[PDB]
Amino acid sequence: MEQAMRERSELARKGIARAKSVVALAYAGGVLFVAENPSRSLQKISELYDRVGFAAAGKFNEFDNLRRGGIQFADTRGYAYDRRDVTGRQLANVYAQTLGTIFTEQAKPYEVELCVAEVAHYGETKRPELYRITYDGSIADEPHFVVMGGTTEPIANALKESYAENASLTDALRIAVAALRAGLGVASLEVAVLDANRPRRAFRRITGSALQALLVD
Amino acid sequence: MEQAMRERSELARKGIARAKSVVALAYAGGVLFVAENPSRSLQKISELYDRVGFAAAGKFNEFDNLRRGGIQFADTRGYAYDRRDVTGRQLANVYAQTLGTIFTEQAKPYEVELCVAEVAHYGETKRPELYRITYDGSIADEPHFVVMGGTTEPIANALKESYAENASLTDALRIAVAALRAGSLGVASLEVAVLDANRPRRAFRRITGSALQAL
Amino acid sequence: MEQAMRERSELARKGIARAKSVVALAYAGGVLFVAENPSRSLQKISELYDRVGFAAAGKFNEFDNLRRGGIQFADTRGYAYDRRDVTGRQLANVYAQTLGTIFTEQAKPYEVELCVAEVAHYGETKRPELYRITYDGSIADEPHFVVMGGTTEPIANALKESYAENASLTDALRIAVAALRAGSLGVASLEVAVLDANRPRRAFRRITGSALQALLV
Amino acid sequence: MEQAMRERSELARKGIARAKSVVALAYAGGVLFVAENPSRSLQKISELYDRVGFAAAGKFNEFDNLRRGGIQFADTRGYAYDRRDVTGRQLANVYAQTLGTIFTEQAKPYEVELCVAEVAHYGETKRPELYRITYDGSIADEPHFVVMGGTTEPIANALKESYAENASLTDALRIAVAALRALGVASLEVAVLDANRPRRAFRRITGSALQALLV
Amino acid sequence: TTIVALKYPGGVVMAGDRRSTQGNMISGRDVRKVYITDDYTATGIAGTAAVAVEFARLYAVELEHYEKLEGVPLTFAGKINRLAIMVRGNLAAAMQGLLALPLLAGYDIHASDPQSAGRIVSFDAAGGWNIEEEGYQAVGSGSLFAKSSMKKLYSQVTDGDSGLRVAVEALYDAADDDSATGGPDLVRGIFPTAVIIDADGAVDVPESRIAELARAIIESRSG
Amino acid sequence: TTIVALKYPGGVVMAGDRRSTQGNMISGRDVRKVYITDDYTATGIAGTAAVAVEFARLYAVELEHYEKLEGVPLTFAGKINRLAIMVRGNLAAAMQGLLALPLLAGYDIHASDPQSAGRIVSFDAAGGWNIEEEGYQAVGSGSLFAKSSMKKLYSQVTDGDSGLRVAVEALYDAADDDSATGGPDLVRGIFPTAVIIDADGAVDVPESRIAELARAIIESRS
Amino acid sequence: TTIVALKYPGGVVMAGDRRSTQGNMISGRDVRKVYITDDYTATGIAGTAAVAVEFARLYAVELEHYEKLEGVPLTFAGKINRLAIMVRGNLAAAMQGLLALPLLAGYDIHASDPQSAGRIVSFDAAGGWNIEEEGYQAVGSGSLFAKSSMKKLYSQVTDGDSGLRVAVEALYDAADDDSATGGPDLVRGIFPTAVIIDADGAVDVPESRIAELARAIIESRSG
Amino acid sequence: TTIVALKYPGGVVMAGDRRSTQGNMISGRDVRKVYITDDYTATGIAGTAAVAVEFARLYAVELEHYEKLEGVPLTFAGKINRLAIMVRGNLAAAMQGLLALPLLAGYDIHASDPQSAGRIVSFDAAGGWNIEEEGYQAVGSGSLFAKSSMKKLYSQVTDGDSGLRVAVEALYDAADDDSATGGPDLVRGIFPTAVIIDADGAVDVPESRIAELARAIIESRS
Ligand SMILES: Cc1cc(C(=O)N[C@@H](CC(=O)N2CCC[C@@H]2c2ccccc2)C(=O)N[C@@H](C)C(=O)NCc2ccc(F)cc2F)no1
Ligand SMILES: Cc1cc(C(=O)N[C@@H](CC(=O)N2CCC[C@@H]2c2ccccc2)C(=O)N[C@@H](C)C(=O)NCc2ccc(F)cc2F)no1
Ligand SMILES: Cc1cc(C(=O)N[C@@H](CC(=O)N2CCC[C@@H]2c2ccccc2)C(=O)N[C@@H](C)C(=O)NCc2ccc(F)cc2F)no1
Ligand SMILES: Cc1cc(C(=O)N[C@@H](CC(=O)N2CCC[C@@H]2c2ccccc2)C(=O)N[C@@H](C)C(=O)NCc2ccc(F)cc2F)no1
Repeated sequence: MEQAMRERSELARKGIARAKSVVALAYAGGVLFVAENPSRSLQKISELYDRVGFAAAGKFNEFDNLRRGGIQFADTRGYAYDRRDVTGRQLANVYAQTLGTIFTEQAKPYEVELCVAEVAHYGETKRPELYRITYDGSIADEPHFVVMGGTTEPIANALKESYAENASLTDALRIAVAALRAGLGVASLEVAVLDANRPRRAFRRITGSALQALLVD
Repeated sequence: MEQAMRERSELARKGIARAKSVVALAYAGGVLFVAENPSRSLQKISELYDRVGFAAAGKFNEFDNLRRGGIQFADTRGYAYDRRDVTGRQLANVYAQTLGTIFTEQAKPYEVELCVAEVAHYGETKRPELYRITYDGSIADEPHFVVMGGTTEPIANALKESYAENASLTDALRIAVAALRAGSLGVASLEVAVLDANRPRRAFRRITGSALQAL
Repeated sequence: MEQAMRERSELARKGIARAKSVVALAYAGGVLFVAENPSRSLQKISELYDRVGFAAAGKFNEFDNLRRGGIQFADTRGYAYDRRDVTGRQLANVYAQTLGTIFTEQAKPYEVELCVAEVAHYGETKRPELYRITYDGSIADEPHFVVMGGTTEPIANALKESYAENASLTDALRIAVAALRAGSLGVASLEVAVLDANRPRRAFRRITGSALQALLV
Repeated sequence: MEQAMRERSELARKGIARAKSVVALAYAGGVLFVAENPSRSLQKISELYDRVGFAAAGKFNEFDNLRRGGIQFADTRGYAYDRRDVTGRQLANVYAQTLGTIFTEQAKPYEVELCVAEVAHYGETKRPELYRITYDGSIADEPHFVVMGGTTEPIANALKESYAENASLTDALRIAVAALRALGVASLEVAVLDANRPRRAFRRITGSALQALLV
Repeated sequence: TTIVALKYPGGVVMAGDRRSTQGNMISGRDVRKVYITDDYTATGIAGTAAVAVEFARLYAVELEHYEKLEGVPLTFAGKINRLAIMVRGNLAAAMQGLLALPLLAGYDIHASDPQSAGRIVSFDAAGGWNIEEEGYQAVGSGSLFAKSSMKKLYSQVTDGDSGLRVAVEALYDAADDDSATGGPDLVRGIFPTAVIIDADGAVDVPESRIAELARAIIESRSG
Repeated sequence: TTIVALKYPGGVVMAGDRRSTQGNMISGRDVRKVYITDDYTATGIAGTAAVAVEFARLYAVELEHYEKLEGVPLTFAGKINRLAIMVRGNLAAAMQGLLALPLLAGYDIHASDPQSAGRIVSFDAAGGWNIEEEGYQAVGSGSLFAKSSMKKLYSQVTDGDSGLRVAVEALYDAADDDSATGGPDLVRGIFPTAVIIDADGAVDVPESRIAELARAIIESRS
Repeated sequence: TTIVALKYPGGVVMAGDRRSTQGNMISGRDVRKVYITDDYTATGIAGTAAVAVEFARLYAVELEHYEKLEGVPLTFAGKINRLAIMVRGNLAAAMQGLLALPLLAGYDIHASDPQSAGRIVSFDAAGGWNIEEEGYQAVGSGSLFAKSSMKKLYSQVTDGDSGLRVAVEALYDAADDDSATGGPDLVRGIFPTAVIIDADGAVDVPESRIAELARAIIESRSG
Repeated sequence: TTIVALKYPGGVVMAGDRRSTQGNMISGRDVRKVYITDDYTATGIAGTAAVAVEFARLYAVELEHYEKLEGVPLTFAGKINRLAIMVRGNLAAAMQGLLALPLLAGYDIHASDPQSAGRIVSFDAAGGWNIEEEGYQAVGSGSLFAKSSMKKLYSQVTDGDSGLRVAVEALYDAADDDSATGGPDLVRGIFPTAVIIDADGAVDVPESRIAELARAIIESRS
């Protein structure tokens, strides 16, 4: 019993330590996802629902399995009831239950760390919501930022001192690359936002020339 | 066999001891739930049925599963029979059965401790009922209060001293937060709710923000 | 295999010995169930059928499962045939089989000890019947009393030199409370029920509150 | 747990190291698959879809089961939607998922390494795509070449030193056999994803033509 | 068949005739159609005999089963729902000729006002249920006649005796205008059955009392 | 077919005819329709022969099965309930033309008054059962003739012998008015079968006695 | 049956008649066809009584189930969808004669301004649903008469009270032209039931106010 | 119902009426039958309302679903295929009277010629699908009238605005000859709904523009 469970906890823990880092923080325009990612085609930051976005660190196939499952949940519940009934709190809760089941019952625990984030619906005043769900089903909401993967103390520290509420888009990005360096160009990053000012689908990737401008321009 | 049950028992006991504390106690207006909770949206206290409420300590996802199962049970029984046939005793019983089966058969026992409370129906004279269910399905009947999670003994002693029957809401809340303090401090770190026997139908109601601060 | 069964037997024995005690004895008016129980609403004695009663010692959820299963069996048999075809011997037998299976097959044996009792149908003259079923399915036919749970030597002895056939209700209750208090009492900490052979149909009748106090003095 | 998983990992790694080597290179006309294979009729390189090719190293029956499951996936997806909705990135995704499940749950992990490659549709302009999926479901995007099976480091370095973008068919084939030697028609299996074909890009280069390009 | 039920101050009465038919042929003269289903409820069924007997037996067993499993008896509303579900489950069979419709009388020990604690609930083939508020109800091929009789006689019900009398008389009119409802058989001494329920429970009314009531009604109509 | 049963002081008697038809054609002259299903009960069935036989057989096996499993026999109520459940089980087949209705006669060793321990239960196609209070009963295509015969003859019943005679005469009137019921065959020596049940159990009435009663009835009507 | 619902500035009102029939036979005089299905919504059903009551009960249970499970109530659109799915699910029984059509009236606590937060949604046997933007709707055997009545009376709706008056008069016209909808019963003191919903939630209208309005309508039609 | 869709230089337009019926009885006056099913496609359904709404909502969910699972949207061919699969799946219910037919208007971002990137696809109850090459199309109880009207009016389409006008006029002729298609309601101020799709995406045509066009048609025909 105990040795099996802490064996799983160790395997997962170390696996997530080995992998690249992911930052998410709330800014005046919504939520910002910035992850260290060289791939041109494999993505760690994703849209879940209209105003809900998803980020993960760890083993790709496993947090992509979880990502797909989240999209299944969100679209299913959106259809069975209404779109507005799908909430980031719901998705974080279902991720908690699911990773608890995986961790205690799957052949090998998932080496993943998830963040579910929700921004306000168009025209409404609602502070963003950020949820962290770890490999064992533990779940915590945090008000400002979330870090995952790799060595989290240096990045969480850099932000702990450098984070300012309602930062600009370029200020947020700059402090995100800054904090992540403590753990970098366009070819090494994956960047996206939940933009609270988009009418319907808040998720928007920042890539290529546009991202280049956003970094220094 | 016996060593496996000792290992499961210990994993559960340590799990529960490592978590924030929850208190539930009967007062003049019904039942009061007071739990340490630094979150803004994830809840340890809940409504189960018209007059029946729920509080839990331990690993969130596990007592949230159990919470959802209890609400499923309650709504199903109320539908198949009549609302007033749904009783706190029933739900505590079914939690005893469920946690027994989990503890002995689940891949990992549930690191949770549960409390089921019931107040009288509107206009009836009935002493509140407080049941506690532990990780191995053991069930206890308590007439005054229930303490769960973390280091429960100091809190239980502080309550054994400061508690009195039919206290006011304010007295009960302050006594409860005192007991919680003697075991480890304001609105942003507290979840508070009541089973309010003076409500006409749904007794469960939360006390948050401005209303909570003023107590 | 042998050592495993020995471990299950030990677990069951220690569990039952940690629990509070229950006595059931025949008296001039039927059968008497007295069990040490502080709770207001959690019950160790129960009706099974018209003239058949039940009492258990050990872990609550387990002997409650068994109690429910017994009510299921009795009601099904009575419906499939006739009410008078349900006997206490039948339910004792099915409890013996059920606890044999439980003891050898489940993840953990049940830490329970059962008593099934039967009184005569109204107007008929038949000595009460007492059966004991132990955690492993063994079944004893006892003629005067059954003791279960905790340390049964003190209580079984006090009853062995204080029990007489056809005592009164109050006499049998005094005998019972004394024998129980030996191997370890009032209304606030006692559960008392009777199989009253003088009742027309349902013979199970609890003794609670003012009535119990009135029978204790 | 970590011991069982690292014994699985070890069995896979050793099993792959004992097998012949394969190389996939992006060149001016598309993608080039060159593998050491002595057999007359046992293929390690295969077509998957219109513009998507497959190459594998390790135990035959296992990467043939994977080849078949991939063909199944591609044809099913193309029929349920449209042919052009099938892409190399998603065949690689599903290969990663499948090899993860196999690695953690099957009796024995598969001793395989996969490369999925995609060239541009006819007349379109898109740099080829190369994906590597290892025995544990790990997936890697590569812009120039992938090396699979056996002792890879000599081949990888040989390529890092001899690889030129937009190389021709003959030149790229040449540096491919070169890296492999760090080998003639009777012991080589070569095919190309030919971006210049109207629909089905996969074309094998056997016998007369094969040695024809080996001068 | 005719089953009648009605409220009186502090209680409720239910009664039913004794007839059994197979088309026009009389196949039964002493059938029991009103059943004490629990200490505070009686059920009376019309329709196919086999289905009615099974309904009463099954229903009583269900109520007691719950009482023993959960330590407390169902709320009256729960009893109603249970019977409704049992009837609804029999709908296909009922459409194919096995129709049975119950009538429910009870005394609700959890009612607010003890004087109006009586309860009468009617049912239809689909599981519909309706708590009657106008004080009386009937079911069966003679139900309309008994309901009009009782419509004229109900103001005479002021205690248990008058209620029981009105019930028996309604059954008398039922048999008077419905050949499928048996009347009092004075040659064989077979009279309707009746159950009465108050705060002390539900009890069978002795046949001799029904007999006196019947002789009184007869003498009253003859002169 | 006609099956009769009636109570006499301290016991019950059941008797049945011997005919089997396929439409108008006579397919059987010595069929036995009254079976001793246990030491204190006999069952007589009317209807499709195959279903009647299966009923009697399976029913007796069920009663004995219970008795051996539980060390004690079913109460008479239980026996009724099992028979009725068996009849209900056959209702679909019965609606497709395989109809069979039983008639149950027994002595209840658990009855209060041993003089009224006789029991006669009838059944319908849906599994309805009714315990008979008025002393006699019948089943089958001649059951109305026989029941109306026993309405007039029943007062003559003071003991088992008179009960047997009344039963045989009932069957005789039945075959008199119903072509699907067989009367005494004096040419072949085939007569109705009969079982008597009292506190000593259920036993087959010997053919000689029924033959005598039959002949008496015959010559009495000339 | 006739159920009506209409929007008034600040909320919505629903009203239902009390009659129950079996062919031409009046089987019920006190039925309650309008249920408070949650704090801000009422549901009124026409059709087979058992199916309608089942619908109200199960729909209320479903809403509250979601609410307790997720900590927050469904959006009004979600409520619509669940009800529609229920109807669509009963379509087959509906074609076998067990037909029930609901009418939904609610208050959307998430609407922009609270004076127009009222919602009236109608349904058909196939599960189709329609948010009525013309202020009023009715369902049942008397819904045509009630709708053509409100078409003329709706300009008089200026608050909750006038809304209730127009609802009761629509029901009165329905009972005037449809024998399956029951009018006010002044002898027995039985009147339609009504719910009113505003920002403070859903509330049952007290019988006495309905009776007042009814008598005013009657004494107006008569002179 | 009538739904129309026509191609203009660089885009497509779709429009539908607002009428709901239960036989002869008008049960709806403001039904929205044209839905923006994704950033580059709109679907308009005729038939049973419950089915039509189900189709629009579910189909939209399915397209966006694929997009989020796969990081890229379906090819237009894939969208056609999914809609046809849905329609075929409803074929039995349609046989039982739950019939609903879609019309699809799209702009293919992957087409070569940006001027001829407009797409119009009609469907039948079996799930058959057909890409219209001749410029316009319609579906519903008035589709024949609208199509014959567009046959004569199509040569006037030279930009988005003239195409919108032609669409509204086709709906006007449909309403003119078909009582199940609703015309402009000047009393209530309710007009057909319209969606317009070009390279910048699909957007709702504001009601005011359709009101103006309808009034121009009305005045013209007076
Ligand atoms: C199918 C099918 C239906 C029938 C059928 O109509 N069967 C008759 C009943 C009948 O002939 N027999 C003869 C033997 C046992 C059975 C009986 C059971 C119980 C009591 C008295 C007799 C019936 O169902 N008749 C109906 C019309 C009837 O009279 N019903 C009155 C009634 C109401 C409630 C109740 F509990 C019992 C009743 F008999 N037969 O096959
Ligand atoms: C379908 C179908 C119906 C029949 C059918 O009507 N089959 C006849 C019976 C018949 O022709 N044969 C010939 C060979 C065996 C069988 C038989 C069985 C037992 C005894 C004597 C003969 C019947 O069932 N007739 C009915 C009307 C009948 O006579 N029933 C009397 C009866 C009652 C109880 C009993 F136990 C046996 C009986 F024969 N056959 O297939
Ligand atoms: C099949 C089938 C149909 C019927 C049938 O006609 N069943 C009738 C109802 C009926 O006679 N009874 C008598 C006792 C219980 C039941 C009742 C239930 C509730 C309330 C009052 C009575 C019906 O459904 N009639 C329809 C035409 C009707 O009147 N419907 C009005 C109505 C609407 C909504 C609602 F909630 C309750 C209602 F009664 N029975 O079997
Ligand atoms: C079975 C069955 C069929 C019908 C039926 O004919 N149901 C009608 C619709 C109807 O009366 N009601 C009233 C309450 C909700 C529902 C509605 C839904 C949506 C909009 C307005 C109303 C229909 O389907 N009529 C058809 C002939 C129709 O008008 N179809 C036009 C239409 C097309 C596409 C679309 F999305 C919506 C539409 F209304 N009812 O049960």
